[PDB]
Amino acid sequence: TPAFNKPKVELHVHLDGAIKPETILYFGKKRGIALPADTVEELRNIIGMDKPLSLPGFLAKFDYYMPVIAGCREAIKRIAYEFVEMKAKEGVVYVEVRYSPHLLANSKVDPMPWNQTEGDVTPDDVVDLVNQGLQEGEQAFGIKVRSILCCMRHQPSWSLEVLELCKKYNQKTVVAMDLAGDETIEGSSLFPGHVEAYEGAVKNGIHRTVHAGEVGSPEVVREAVDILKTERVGHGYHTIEDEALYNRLLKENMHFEVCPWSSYLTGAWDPKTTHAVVRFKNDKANYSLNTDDPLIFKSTLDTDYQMTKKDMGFTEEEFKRLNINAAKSSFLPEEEKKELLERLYREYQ
Repeated sequence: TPAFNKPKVELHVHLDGAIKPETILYFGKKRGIALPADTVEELRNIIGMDKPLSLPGFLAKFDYYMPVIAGCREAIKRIAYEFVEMKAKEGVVYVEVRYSPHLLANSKVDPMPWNQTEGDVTPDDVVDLVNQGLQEGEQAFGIKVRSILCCMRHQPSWSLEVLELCKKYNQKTVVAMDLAGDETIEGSSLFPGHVEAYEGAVKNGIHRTVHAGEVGSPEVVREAVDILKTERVGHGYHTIEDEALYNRLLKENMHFEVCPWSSYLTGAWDPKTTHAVVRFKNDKANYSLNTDDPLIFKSTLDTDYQMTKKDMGFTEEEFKRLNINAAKSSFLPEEEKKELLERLYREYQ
């Protein structure tokens, strides 16, 4: 019995953290690349988490399977296709899915991720391949899907390139740039490559989101906002530890991309305290609900809606409010955005 059985908008979910175990197993066998398990079940149970870990334990889960997807054209297009399939079944009508094109390439990329052999798949290739899969997904499942390209905190040397890729594939299907990875890499918001890329983004009207305040202090949110010029903050739970900053962002109508279930398993929320999102609901904050990494968190959007309903008092009305807010905060050009709001309102009747 699903918590919100109506159209939803998702703004924060990683393609490489939302792949079917079956597809991972398939490509592991086909390529003859090692996996940590040999059946869907056990794969799902070693890759997945049912208990909170630390951030290093969380990120480590990717090492398990990334090697079988990365460098593989067929897999890249396929996981993007299958991404749309999964979400359409979740009752999502618009979603922005994000990934690092560099992390799936095996050519013209340095350092070489996952220790791959030089192949022929460039980070440009990657974007194209995800575009094709998502576009095919749309044609097949009938929901709207856009992509966001992630800068990686530890790798500021890839950032200007991520910006070129958002420019080259603008709206087809790239709508924005993100900054993801290890948030506690001290002073990393200020690495010249990220700073320069975000400045390049502001100048070219390339939309901007920034992972901040998931585990970082509110300072890291402040940097995202005042230095990187972000339009949305990924996570941002810790923003409320700074009354002034928080209240500033409320008034500017900052968007917080909230991942309830995720925040629990990454240990980014201490379960013994009120979730930050409860404060967001009570303050009429602008935020969305997101699965983040459904493969690793063994979840779908419902997990998150179920969570906030059973545990945080969320009502049909608030679910409605927040998806309308997510629509308005989406990175869709003005006309498509009006169409989305138009469809939500008709379907919330």
